[PDB]
Amino acid sequence: GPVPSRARVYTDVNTHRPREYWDYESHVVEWGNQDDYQLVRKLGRGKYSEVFEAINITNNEKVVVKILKPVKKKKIKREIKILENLRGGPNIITLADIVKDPVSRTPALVFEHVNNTDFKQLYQTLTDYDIRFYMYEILKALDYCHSMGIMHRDVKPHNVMIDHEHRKLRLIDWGLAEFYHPGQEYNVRVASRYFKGPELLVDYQMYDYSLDMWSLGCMLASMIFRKEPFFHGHDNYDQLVRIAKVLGTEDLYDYIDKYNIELDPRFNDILGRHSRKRWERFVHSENQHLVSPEALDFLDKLLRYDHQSRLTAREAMEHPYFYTVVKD
Ligand SMILES: Cc1c2c(c(C)c3c1[nH]c1ccc(O)cc13)C(=O)N=CC2
Repeated sequence: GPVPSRARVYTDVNTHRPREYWDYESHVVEWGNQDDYQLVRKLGRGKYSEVFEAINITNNEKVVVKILKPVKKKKIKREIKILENLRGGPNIITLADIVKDPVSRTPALVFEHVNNTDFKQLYQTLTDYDIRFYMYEILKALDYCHSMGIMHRDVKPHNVMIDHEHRKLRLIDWGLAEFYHPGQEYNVRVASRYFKGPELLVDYQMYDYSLDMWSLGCMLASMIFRKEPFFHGHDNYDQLVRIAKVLGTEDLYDYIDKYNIELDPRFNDILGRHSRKRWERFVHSENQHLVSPEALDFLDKLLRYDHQSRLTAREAMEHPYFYTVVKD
C-alpha cells in the first residue's frame, strides 16, 4: 500500500527510553489536594474540558484549572504523562498539580497562570521584530518536545499563550499530543482545520513531529501577511484545495505519488489545476513592513507538502530570519 515514512530527526528517542517514559497507559497518577484550590471564574470550555481561573490558597498564587471530561479515558493519562515528561522544558506550560474535582469526579489539571493577550488583538498588532522573537520562542518549545519524542499535533494561535508585557510565551493544551514511535500509524483527526498538515488532509497516517512545523508555517503566514487564517477552508476537503491554490497541484501530486497515496476521488471534481504562486502575491502595502526575503525563505521551507522536506524545529532556529533577534 502506502510507502512508509520515518522522522528524519529524533527517530528512536522513545525506543531507547524506559517503558515507563512512553507507556502512559501504565502511569499512576499522583494526586494533590483539591482543597488547595478555589475556583474564581470560568475562562472557557472545550470539547474535552472546562477551564477556570483559580487561586492556590496555600500561597495565594493565581492558577488555571482544567477540569477534564473525555470519552476515551486513556487520553487523560496520555496528557498527564506528556505534561510530566516535558515539565521545566523551555516555554512548555508547567503542570503544577493534579487534583480530583469533587463535582465532576474527574482529574483537574492545575497549571501556572498566564496573564494573556488575546491573539485576535495581539496578531495584526505585532511588529516585525516581535513576530521573529515569538517564533523563536515557539521553536524552543517544539524542539524541546520533539527532542523528547513528543509531537504536539494542535499548534495554533489559541494554544500559544503570550504575556506580551513580560514578553513571555507558553505552548499549552497537550491533550492531543502523542509519543512518536517510528512506523506507527496515527489518527489523522488531529489539529484544527486551518492548521492541518497535507498529510492529515490526504489521510497519510505515518506522520511525525514535522506536522507541527506545517502548523507553525500556517501561523507564520497569517502573521507576516495579516490574513487570518492563511488557508481558509470551508471543510477538510476545501482545506486541501485552498493549499493547492497557493502551493500548486503539481507539487501535491508529486507528494502523494512519492508515498503512493491515492487522493479521495471526491477531489476529482473540486481540486482542479493550479500553479505554484510566488509569495509576493500575498505582499501588499499593509503587510509589507512584516515581509522580508528572510521571512519568505523561512516560510517557504515550512510550508511544503512533503513532511520530510520541512525544516525541523532545530534547523528553523538556525535560519537567517532569526539573526536580528537578540539571543538571551
Ligand atoms: C484549554 C485552555 C483554554 C483556555 C485557557 C485560558 C487555557 C487553556 N489551557 C490553559 C493553560 C494555562 C493557562 O494560563 C490558560 C489556559 C481558554 O481561555 N479557553 C478555552 C480553552
